[PDB]
Amino acid sequence: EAPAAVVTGAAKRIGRAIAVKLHQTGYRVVIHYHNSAEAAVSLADELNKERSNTAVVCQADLTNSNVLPASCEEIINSCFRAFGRCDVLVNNASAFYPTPLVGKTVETQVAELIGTNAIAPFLLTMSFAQRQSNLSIVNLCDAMVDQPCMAFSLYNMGKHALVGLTQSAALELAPYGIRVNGVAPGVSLLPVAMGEEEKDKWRRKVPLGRREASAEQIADAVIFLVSGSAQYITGSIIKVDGGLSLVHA
Amino acid sequence: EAPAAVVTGAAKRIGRAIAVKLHQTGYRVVIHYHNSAEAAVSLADELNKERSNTAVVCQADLTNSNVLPASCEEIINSCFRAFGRCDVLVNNASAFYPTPLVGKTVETQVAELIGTNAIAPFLLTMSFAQRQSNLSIVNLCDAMVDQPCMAFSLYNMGKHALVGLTQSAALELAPYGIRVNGVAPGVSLLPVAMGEEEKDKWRRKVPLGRREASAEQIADAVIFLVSGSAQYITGSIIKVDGGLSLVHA
Amino acid sequence: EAPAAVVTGAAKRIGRAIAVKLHQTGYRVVIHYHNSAEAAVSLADELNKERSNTAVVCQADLTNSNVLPASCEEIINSCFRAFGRCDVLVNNASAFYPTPLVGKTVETQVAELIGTNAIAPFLLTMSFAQRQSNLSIVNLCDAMVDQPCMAFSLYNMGKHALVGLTQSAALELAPYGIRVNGVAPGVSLLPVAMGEEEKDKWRRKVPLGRREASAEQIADAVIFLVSGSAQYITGSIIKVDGGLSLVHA
Amino acid sequence: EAPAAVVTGAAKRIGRAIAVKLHQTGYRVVIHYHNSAEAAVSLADELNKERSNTAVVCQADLTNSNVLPASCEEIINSCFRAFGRCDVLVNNASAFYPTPLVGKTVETQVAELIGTNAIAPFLLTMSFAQRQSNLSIVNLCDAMVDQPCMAFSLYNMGKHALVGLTQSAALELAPYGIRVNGVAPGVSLLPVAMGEEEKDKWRRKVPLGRREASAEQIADAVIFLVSGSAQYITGSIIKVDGGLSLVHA
Ligand SMILES: NC(=O)c1ccc[n+]([C@@H]2O[C@H](COP(=O)([O-])OP(=O)(O)OC[C@H]3O[C@@H](n4cnc5c(N)ncnc54)[C@H](OP(=O)(O)O)[C@@H]3O)[C@@H](O)[C@H]2O)c1
Ligand SMILES: NC(=O)c1ccc[n+]([C@@H]2O[C@H](COP(=O)([O-])OP(=O)(O)OC[C@H]3O[C@@H](n4cnc5c(N)ncnc54)[C@H](OP(=O)(O)O)[C@@H]3O)[C@@H](O)[C@H]2O)c1
Ligand SMILES: NC(=O)c1ccc[n+]([C@@H]2O[C@H](COP(=O)([O-])OP(=O)(O)OC[C@H]3O[C@@H](n4cnc5c(N)ncnc54)[C@H](OP(=O)(O)O)[C@@H]3O)[C@@H](O)[C@H]2O)c1
Ligand SMILES: NC(=O)c1ccc[n+]([C@@H]2O[C@H](COP(=O)([O-])OP(=O)(O)OC[C@H]3O[C@@H](n4cnc5c(N)ncnc54)[C@H](OP(=O)(O)O)[C@@H]3O)[C@@H](O)[C@H]2O)c1
Ligand SMILES: Nc1nnc(CCCl)s1
Ligand SMILES: Nc1nnc(CCCl)s1
Ligand SMILES: Nc1nnc(CCCl)s1
Ligand SMILES: Nc1nnc(CCCl)s1
Repeated sequence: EAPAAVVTGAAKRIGRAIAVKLHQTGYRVVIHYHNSAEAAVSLADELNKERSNTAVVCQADLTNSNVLPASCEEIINSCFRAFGRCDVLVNNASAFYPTPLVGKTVETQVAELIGTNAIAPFLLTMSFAQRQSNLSIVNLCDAMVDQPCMAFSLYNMGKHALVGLTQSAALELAPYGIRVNGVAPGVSLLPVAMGEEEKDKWRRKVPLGRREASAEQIADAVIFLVSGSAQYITGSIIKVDGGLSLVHA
Repeated sequence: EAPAAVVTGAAKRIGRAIAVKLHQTGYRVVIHYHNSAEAAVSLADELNKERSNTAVVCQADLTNSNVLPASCEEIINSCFRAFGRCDVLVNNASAFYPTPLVGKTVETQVAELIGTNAIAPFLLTMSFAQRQSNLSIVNLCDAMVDQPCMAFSLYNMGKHALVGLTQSAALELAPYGIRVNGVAPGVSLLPVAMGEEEKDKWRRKVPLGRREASAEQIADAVIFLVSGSAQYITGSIIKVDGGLSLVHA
Repeated sequence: EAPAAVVTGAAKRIGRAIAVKLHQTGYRVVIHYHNSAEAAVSLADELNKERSNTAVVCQADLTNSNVLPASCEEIINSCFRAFGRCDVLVNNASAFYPTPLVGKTVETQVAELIGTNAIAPFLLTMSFAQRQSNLSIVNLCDAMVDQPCMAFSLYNMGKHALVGLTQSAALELAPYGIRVNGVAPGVSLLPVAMGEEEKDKWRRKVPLGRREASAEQIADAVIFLVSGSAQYITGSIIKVDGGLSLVHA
Repeated sequence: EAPAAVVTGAAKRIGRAIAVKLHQTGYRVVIHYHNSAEAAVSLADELNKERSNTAVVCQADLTNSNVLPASCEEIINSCFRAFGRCDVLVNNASAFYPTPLVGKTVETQVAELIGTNAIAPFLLTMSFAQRQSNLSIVNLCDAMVDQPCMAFSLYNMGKHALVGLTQSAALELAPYGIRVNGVAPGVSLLPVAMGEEEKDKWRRKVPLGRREASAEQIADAVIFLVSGSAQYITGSIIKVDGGLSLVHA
């Protein structure tokens, strides 16, 4: 039987590339999304056209709240409902915007940034583990966590907490044979809100080819970590950043 | 005129020792507490007997919620009300208990552990900075973040997020002359919940002296970081762990 | 034309598995060895029997000395003389023994431990780069560098320097399209000098399976890093330790 | 009886400031130097004028060689000869120049850069310990070791090795009461070679005050680490970099 994977924030960009590559490797996929309903349905159609009954969509807000554990349980439930199993969880969904220390209320900013980047991954990990071959979780981290964007405290706190989760969950789930790893992009697909001048600035900074990573290049690292070639790898975060994090100010 | 400090969770143990040492150095202190009212008021009394009106108490739950931002603002406000200035913030208050992946609901565990260890520090940092010499913030971290206690994922996530805040805030608040640093104990005052047998096991692990750090030894590192001897130090986290984090399994 | 790889200390154990796996991927290989002449020649025979003219041996002492630069030039030259190209360098050879701070002279201990683990990798990297498609270097690091073996100062210094070389060379060689990465085992094939009781002690410490990594599992990570699936990865060190480094004392 | 300290490369700049601050705290000092003979004697004169028989000089080349252990043993021996004791060792002496991967020979470059920055500190640490109250060693590291200067591979390897030594020595010497710590400047006193425009470029990168650390600010952190206020601190490296290491490319 074909293994099954949940990918959060999978309708567009990097999550989409991850879902595609997992599907091409022979996984059945749950394409989680929040607002991008059209993109999610389009992707599921494309994958199902390739192999019948191998993709479903699942809408959920991953903002922190008292109902978040239920939403995360439901996401894992949807994989079992559709495919009778859940072998891989990819924590990809992420809010990313400035929250200066000196629009949305601060409580909404905390809920969105810490919810999406850390708490939801934690609750999904809980639900994945409790519902339990080659089982693993892959968390999308950030190569630049120690050299963060100016005025992105909450996002950075989220991504640091995700490192903590990766390590804590790797340790605790090891006896269950569940591996937990991370992939840490530097610059890949640049944020849509970023200006073209700033995009070019970031590109110029990357030692390896003066260009951002393709979404597929990020996906390749995810593929490795879920594969039989990573059977002894747990609690590892693989930087995929073309040397960006090595460059001084 | 004497500088003023806010110390969270200052009624007992490490927070108490920090408040005492800051006060002995010449600081006016806000003693924040949650449940330990008797201890907080008693500490304030002891310090005020030493120097008139140099200590006030401020109660607040630092659990994450929609009122946390108001609560943190009021803690900083209490410093300005009492002393007309706030020069130092020490983020010391912390929930610490296991949250296995496989009586409190999980959403409450999230709120308490991420709130006290990360979100409250962020909001206090916001309020501290907004309301503005030698200004600085000291965050009580954990030397063992990368070798975490089994089944303490939320605690570890919170402490990882605090490292991120320490670094993000150091970067962002440097132009304002506010330094942001951390002190990371290994084993200091062992939890009251811990049995004496387990306490002794941990003591035996410490390379430097086969004993835990006194609260006063942790306080010494805080005192250094707030002092004029650390005026170029920001974004640094000083382990005070007697070599504990250096010891392999 | 098939790509060519140099593997240092390739006659036995992990180096041997790496050479075998690279050969199975379609590389021609230079088997470097120091003392294990019979094993090196036996390996070359085996690989050449598999595919004619795809394996050669090169003997060299990688101890630090005024002749080492020439020895490292010789090893790289060997690949060019046999195969007309050199696409991959794997720095695997390593001296590993205690050097207590409080029989080999200390200067010999420095020469051997810093030589094999750091200086030779540096000199080999230099010769590799100067002589220059998917070019990369993989350095065999240590997942336990920050929780080192008691009384192994020089070994640990060597492996720390190797991390530095990995990052420094990744930065400097990126514009040449040469990637530089690391693979960091925790416990793999236990040292032959280790007693059986201690071997089982280490095995029991590994969260993921309570066993050491096979040399093949280490080799799998090397294969990934040299592959087209890692084209954007440079300056990254992949732990392959089954969560060992995550375990507190 | 006043305690005694050895400071390597103490004739000028940061080493001078450390020797001066130690002397002002009440230490008798050995001022080691290599080429700066006049500056070393002039410093010892100033300190002896302040307090009689409290400063001596000691010439030694710290380049790696087969005689380096003897030189390092002699440096420690000179502290015992002059003062009858040796309480503190500060490893400050350092070669710093580019060694591009693509008229000093490479073997000289290895010997100077790895010798001064790593091997000499190891041998001095060995001799210090063997010859043995508040005993400690302070190693001068580099806050930018993970974001290294382009084409400075050997310097960077040396400073990484010094981190390894700091940790390994802290672990091993903790049972003897000898603490081993590090101070990691970002930009302090800029190389005398540098022009004013290039100096200002580096100054402008520092978040905290747009300026380099004074030698005194670095020395302050060394003073803290040797003091009674750091009695539980071992294996810690304190960045003194004004946030420099936190700034992305
Ligand atoms: N792109 C880079 O250069 C880069 C660099 C470093 C790290 N990363 C990490 O790599 C991962 C993927 O990067 P990316 O740029 O592709 O991510 P992205 O486009 O910024 O976000 C991916 C998805 O996150 C989902 N999301 C946002 N808020 C949500 C919420 N409240 N609830 C549920 N889902 C929510 C959105 O889904 P919908 O569109 O359906 O609403 C969004 O499409 C992220 O974890 C990111 O932090 C990326
Ligand atoms: N002790 C160690 O060995 C060790 C090791 C590593 C790190 N640390 C860190 O060092 C700091 C001090 O350690 P410690 O052992 O002294 O801390 P602690 O006793 O565990 O907690 C300090 C105070 O935190 C306050 N607190 C807890 N939950 C709260 C909440 N929901 N809202 C508001 N306040 C709350 C409590 O105040 P009330 O009593 O008034 O309710 C408590 O007295 C902490 O940040 C800890 O994580 C300590
Ligand atoms: N095995 C583990 O559990 C483990 C753990 C962490 C890191 N690592 C790293 O992974 C790599 C492979 O480990 P391993 O256990 O297979 O290594 P190993 O058996 O200790 O050594 C590999 C080869 O190094 C060569 N070598 C030693 N001294 C040399 C010298 N002076 N000049 C030239 N070559 C010399 C020897 O070649 P000859 O036999 O031909 O003399 C030896 O066979 C090493 O870099 C090691 O540090 C291994
Ligand atoms: N300055 C900064 O911005 C900065 C930044 C990062 C790290 N650091 C570290 O902080 C420490 C002090 O910095 P600094 O700039 O003051 O150092 P420095 O001036 O570059 O060098 C200090 C002393 O090292 C000695 N030295 C050099 N080669 C030697 C050799 N072969 N044998 C013996 N001694 C030798 C020299 O002694 P003589 O003059 O007597 O020949 C020199 O005075 C160093 O360890 C440095 O790596 C400094
Ligand atoms: N989530 C993201 N982190 N960093 C990004 C690119 C801006 Cl430089 S997207
Ligand atoms: N908050 C705390 N972290 N670690 C502690 C000592 C238990 Cl080993 S208390
Ligand atoms: N080279 C080696 N480093 N660590 C090893 C495992 C012994 Cl516990 S071998
Ligand atoms: N030894 C030194 N390392 N870094 C320095 C400042 C040059 Cl920007 S001196």
